[PDB]
Amino acid sequence: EPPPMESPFQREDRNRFDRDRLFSVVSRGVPEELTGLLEYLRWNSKYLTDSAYTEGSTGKTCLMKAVLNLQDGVNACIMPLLQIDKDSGNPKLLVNAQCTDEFYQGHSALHIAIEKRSLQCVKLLVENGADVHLRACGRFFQKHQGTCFYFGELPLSLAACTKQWDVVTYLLENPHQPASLEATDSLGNTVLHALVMIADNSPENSALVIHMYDGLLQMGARLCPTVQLEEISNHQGLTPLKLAAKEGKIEIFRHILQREFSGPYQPLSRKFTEWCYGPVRVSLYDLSSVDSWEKNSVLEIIAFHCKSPNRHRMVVLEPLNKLLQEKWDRLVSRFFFNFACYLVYMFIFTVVAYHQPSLFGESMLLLGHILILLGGIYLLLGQLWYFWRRRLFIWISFMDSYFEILFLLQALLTVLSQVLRFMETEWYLPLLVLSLVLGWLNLLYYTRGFQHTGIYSVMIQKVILRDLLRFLLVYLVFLFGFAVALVSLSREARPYRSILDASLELFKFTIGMGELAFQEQLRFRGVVLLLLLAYVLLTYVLLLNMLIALMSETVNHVADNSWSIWKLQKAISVLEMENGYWWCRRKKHREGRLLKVGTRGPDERWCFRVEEVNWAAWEKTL
Amino acid sequence: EPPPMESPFQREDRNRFDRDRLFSVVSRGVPEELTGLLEYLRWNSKYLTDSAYTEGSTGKTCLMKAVLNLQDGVNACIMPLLQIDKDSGNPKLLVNAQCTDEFYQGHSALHIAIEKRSLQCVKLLVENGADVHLRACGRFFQKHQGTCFYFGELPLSLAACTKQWDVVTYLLENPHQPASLEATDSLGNTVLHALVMIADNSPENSALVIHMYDGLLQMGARLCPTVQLEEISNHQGLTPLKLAAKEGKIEIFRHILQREFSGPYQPLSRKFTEWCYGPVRVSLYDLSSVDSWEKNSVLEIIAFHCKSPNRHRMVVLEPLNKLLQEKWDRLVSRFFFNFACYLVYMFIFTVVAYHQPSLFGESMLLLGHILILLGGIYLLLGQLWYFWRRRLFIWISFMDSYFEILFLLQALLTVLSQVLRFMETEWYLPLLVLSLVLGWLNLLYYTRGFQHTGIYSVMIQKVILRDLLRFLLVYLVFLFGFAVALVSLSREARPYRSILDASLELFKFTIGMGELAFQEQLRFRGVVLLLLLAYVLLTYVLLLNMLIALMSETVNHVADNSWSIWKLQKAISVLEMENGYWWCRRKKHREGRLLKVGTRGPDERWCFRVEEVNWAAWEKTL
Ligand SMILES: CCCCCCCCCC(=O)OC[C@H](COP(=O)([O-])OCCN)OC(=O)CCCCCCCCC
Ligand SMILES: CCCCCCCCCC(=O)OC[C@H](COP(=O)([O-])OCCN)OC(=O)CCCCCCCCC
Ligand SMILES: CCCCCCCCCC(=O)OC[C@H](COP(=O)([O-])OCCN)OC(=O)CCCCCCCCC
Ligand SMILES: CCCCCCCCCC(=O)OC[C@H](COP(=O)([O-])OCCN)OC(=O)CCCCCCCCC
Repeated sequence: EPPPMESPFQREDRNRFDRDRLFSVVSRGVPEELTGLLEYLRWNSKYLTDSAYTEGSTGKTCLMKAVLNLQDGVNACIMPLLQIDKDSGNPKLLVNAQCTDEFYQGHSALHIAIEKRSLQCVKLLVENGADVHLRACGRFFQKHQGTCFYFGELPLSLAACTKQWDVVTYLLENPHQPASLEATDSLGNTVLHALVMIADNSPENSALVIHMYDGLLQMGARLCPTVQLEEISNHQGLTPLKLAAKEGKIEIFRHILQREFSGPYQPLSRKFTEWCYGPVRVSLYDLSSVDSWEKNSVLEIIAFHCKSPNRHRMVVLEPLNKLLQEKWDRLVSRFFFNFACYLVYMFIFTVVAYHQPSLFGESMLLLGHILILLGGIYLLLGQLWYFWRRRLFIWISFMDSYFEILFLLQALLTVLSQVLRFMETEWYLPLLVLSLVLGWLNLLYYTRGFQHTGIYSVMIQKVILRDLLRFLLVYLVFLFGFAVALVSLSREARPYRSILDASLELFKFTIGMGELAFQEQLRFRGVVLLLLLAYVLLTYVLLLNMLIALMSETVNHVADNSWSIWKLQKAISVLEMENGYWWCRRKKHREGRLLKVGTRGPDERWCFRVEEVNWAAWEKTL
Repeated sequence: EPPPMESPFQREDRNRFDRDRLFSVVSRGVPEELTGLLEYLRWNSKYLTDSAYTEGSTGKTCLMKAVLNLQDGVNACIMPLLQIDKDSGNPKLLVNAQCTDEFYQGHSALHIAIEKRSLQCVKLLVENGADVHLRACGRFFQKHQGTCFYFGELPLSLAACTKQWDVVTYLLENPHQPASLEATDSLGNTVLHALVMIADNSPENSALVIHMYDGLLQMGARLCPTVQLEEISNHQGLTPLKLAAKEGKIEIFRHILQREFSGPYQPLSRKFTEWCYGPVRVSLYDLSSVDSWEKNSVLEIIAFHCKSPNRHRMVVLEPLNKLLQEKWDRLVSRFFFNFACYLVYMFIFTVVAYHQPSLFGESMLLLGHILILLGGIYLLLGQLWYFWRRRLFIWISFMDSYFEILFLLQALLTVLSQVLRFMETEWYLPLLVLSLVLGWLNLLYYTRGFQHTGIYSVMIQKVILRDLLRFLLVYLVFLFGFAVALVSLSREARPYRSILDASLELFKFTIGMGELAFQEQLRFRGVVLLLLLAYVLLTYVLLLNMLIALMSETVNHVADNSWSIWKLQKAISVLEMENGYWWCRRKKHREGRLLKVGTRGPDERWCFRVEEVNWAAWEKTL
């Protein structure tokens, strides 16, 4: 168990001016009783950095203890404690000391000074030589489940994540050791990545992150105008725009994608108003990192690399709405050509399976078996090529990619049935029939091409599968227990001869075909009737409970988001159709126009023109 | 693709003082560097109007570029640019120049000056001879789907639609070229039509339209008192009151229909308060264009020419509520006489079809066949006369006029069955039986005569048909795929012999009569049982999804509008019953009384007296 960072009740473990007297001095704050420590350290040839004066488990020095105990942001023992350290000839420094444990690794006194919101204590460390790039890489400072606080591991990133502009302003320009806006942590995250990382979708945190993101980006142009702070990638190869898309942060992603500035800081904009006429506003949006022409775009990340529930809200944002709409209109002919190629494949599949012989017409049947075999191999190779490129997509989006599983399973059992027809066995017919079911159920993937059938295919999957799958467990307990009961009691002659037959007769009560009768060919005829009556009452109550719960969870008056999920379904279809087939790869067509927008700190960007009509917003500006 | 109207990033296409130097001068605004253009134009004998100085795709001149770039509503290059144009001897003028493309056709500099809300630039063009009746008839300025802005194509209509009273006041009375309130566009729409056309049903736009409608109507009496601005019809023959009814604009239609003024502008009122006593207010409403005595009234337009979802909210407004109520009371005897004539027609239809011979009593049967034949011809001629006069009603109101289709189809198969009885064939009996079904289902049209059965017949059609019709598509895929599966697997002897028989046995599971058993006369008996079990589970889940979605879309706590839809159902019945039959045409009875209301700018109008009791509104006035 990790020890506490600061405790006025539990003393630090150990794993004349000793440590216990020293730590009590800096806690109380009076510096006059620090006399005698400098002479004691020179006599024993010891330093304040060594393990005798720090906490054994972590390495918390006396300067960290003094900073952890501040009165109105100032502690009178902080300034003189560095004087004993400097005058003792320490090869290390107390200001650059860090904890060495697994939980608070790299925690420094500058991090605690920034967290205490004491600008005076932050300044006092820098004038005495505090490194402003010291890293807190302990498990408390990583983002995980449980008790943690991720802020970007840097003093400048900590000041930005805690909303302290005076610390940020002092750390960026100071004549002793200025902080770099280009600094990174173990994840490769800069201060712009860290502001994305701390953000949830609440309005208050979103206002905090957006205000700090814009301010840091503007001060980046004043200090280091020759460096694009937005285009720095981490160790996972993600820009802050790409990192917001992967982690599903709806507010900071929308603000960066539609960033608008005027006058000064105008090259820091991704949106450019072009002309306005009444309720019509026409804008130009930057397609850098957004267009799917290049590798690992925002579109590819949202469609296949994001786990967040609000992926359908990122896809309907601007310019992602119009960019994918024009891409859909160029591929709607290819989508329906693929739909026509699957109708012919299943028209042949249905005709051949309908004319299967017992265990010209024979030549037409042999040609049909070849087309099924070649069609199965073509579908098998395409889906295997899909999972080789989309390896992590099916493990996070089973409710969004199960047709890729079903197309794979239908293709495998199609080929396997033809193998079981070459080597003559009876089992090829159940496999060919079951592939006839799975392929016909695969036509419903193509209902997303039309908006009408597409939004209907979204409203039907309201959250019913994993209620009905732990509905199954209680059901199967009721069914199995009553089934093994009925078989044992029916053995006495003076109906139910197996577990499977009794289970089928009990399942018939939920389809409206349950036989309820007073059988006279059984000794125990009252008790069987009471067991059947008890099962019917228990099942009807339990089915009634399941409706009542499904209605409490699904009729909620929350706005119907079936339009957005349908747009996400097309965006997956477009981004896969833009890669072509496995045998033929389509070339990538870039979107937008190369336009000059000003001067870089010329400034040529690939801009997408968006025409938007909004009568509501225009009337409020009158 | 149309080029942008104004772009600081994309230069205008081309489809010494050249165009590129000239367009940069008027964009920046300094007029001192315009020197040399007048001498250059006289040397080359060129003008500013020609295509060398305008955009090739559209025809955007330099004056349009100068107006598109205004600083605080004024550009210093606008006034001197007209001096080079005037001094060069141009047969045309730069102020009356218009774009020639398909998208911005007829766009002038006066339109941009009004849209920029610069009264100084609007004035400066008129003193130099800007035509105030120039027309913007391009596709951007027509009302359609996509990016557009319809305002009435006129400078006065543009100023009225953008809420600029100072531009409207200046354009109507100016000593150079005043604007006419009687001016029209290609649709025939005046400024009063255009204010109706731009209005949606939001409260903010409705307040904007009503305020501009009343103000323009009052200034019409001051400027041109001898012209009725409200009675001008467009090329579709619609007054602004009629145009609001056809496009379903609930707010501006109610305000015009119940317009009340006092003192001055009192002849501009359609409602006149007659006497008040406590909570009782008695008013007189103008029946001009409203009463169905004349052709193409508001009642005829609302019932048969409107596509808007809120047609039932226009019919319950005043005086439309009391006018149709008194018309219903004069026709409720004719409605029930028509109901009694259809009961006798179907009492004969049921008796004759019940006594059909094999393939006095014979004379009574022959008389019954004649009455069915004559009754079928009478119903066929009436419905064919209906669709000759109501040609566009059945194509926009299928959920409101399908009984006219069903009465037509029942009459056709009635006559066709008698034809197939004259030429002796066996197929007349299925047609006569199916006409017996369709005629009995046609009695439910007459349930709207009673309020009780009428409002019930409205609550039952909550929106369930087109959910259950794209519910059908997924269903039919499940049913057909499992049906062709079961037939193929049942061919091995050691049930389901056709697609139709298997489809019927699978459909029986949704009516509670599905047979689930372990058949021992089939080789593949486990796999058939698993296929049946999979079909039952898939169908039950999918039926459960359809209930959950129907309940999420229909129990919404929105107020029940079944009373208003029932009133719209009677209004269609009254307006069709007022035309009489096809053989006999009833004369039209005018409503209201001819009363003098003042002096026209005597003033005799056909006024409808409405007595209204409202205790709630009276108590707030105390
Ligand atoms: C190898 C070079 C020759 C190629 C042969 C011609 C193939 C045409 C390409 C094609 O249209 O395939 C469409 C379809 C793929 O479905 P999907 O991957 O889009 O959907 C995936 C969803 N997860 O594939 C099918 O539906 C089955 C294709 C086999 C039958 C072809 C019949 C042709 C009729 C003209
Ligand atoms: C291993 C064998 C498994 C066989 C399972 C066969 C299931 C077929 C898939 C199916 O039911 O059709 C899905 C259809 C459209 O879904 P979608 O494209 O919107 O979605 C695609 C991306 N989400 O929408 C529906 O019809 C759903 C209504 C029925 C639900 C049945 C639940 C299936 C599990 C019991
Ligand atoms: C040609 C000159 C002689 C005319 C013959 C007498 C016809 C009376 C007119 C009449 O009442 O017709 C009522 C009904 C029409 O229904 P609908 O158009 O109102 O509803 C239309 C809704 N879409 O029509 C019927 O129900 C069927 C009429 C045929 C049987 C008449 C039986 C008479 C019993 C007294
Ligand atoms: C080509 C052959 C087609 C035969 C279709 C037969 C349908 C008969 C019409 C009917 O069902 O009765 C309608 C009844 C009253 O409707 P309405 O007068 O309020 O409305 C008149 C103006 N809206 O209200 C109801 O009873 C509705 C409840 C049943 C709905 C059945 C849906 C029919 C399609 C499957």
